[PDB]
Amino acid sequence: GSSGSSGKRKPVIHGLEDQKRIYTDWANHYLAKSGHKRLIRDLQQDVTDGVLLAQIIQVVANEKIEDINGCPKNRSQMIENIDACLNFLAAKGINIQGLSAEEIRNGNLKAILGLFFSLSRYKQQQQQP
Repeated sequence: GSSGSSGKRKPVIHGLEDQKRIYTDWANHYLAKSGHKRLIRDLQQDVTDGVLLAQIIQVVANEKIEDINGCPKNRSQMIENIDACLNFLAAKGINIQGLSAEEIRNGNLKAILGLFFSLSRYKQQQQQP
């Protein structure tokens, strides 16, 4: 459950744990908009298979990733998923260096956060005539 309205804006910090949310909403938007009932409950558990993760990228980016397993079963299979997303983003001009598909699969905040921290960038600053 995520809220979204136009109220008062004040200076406040969003610790690592706090960020996990901010991003969740940023993504969920791309999911719901595309008629996606299901939502992102645990950002750390929303990018462990790469499935739900790509469901957003392919949207915000408006592209399809054929390098996506689709149905992860093995501990490694899931990797390919997240991996494909990382390589797909890099080509778009998103700095992925430093991340680690493995870390993301485990649910390491520091990781997941880093992903949604760079991804959003790609979109931001997008003004075409």
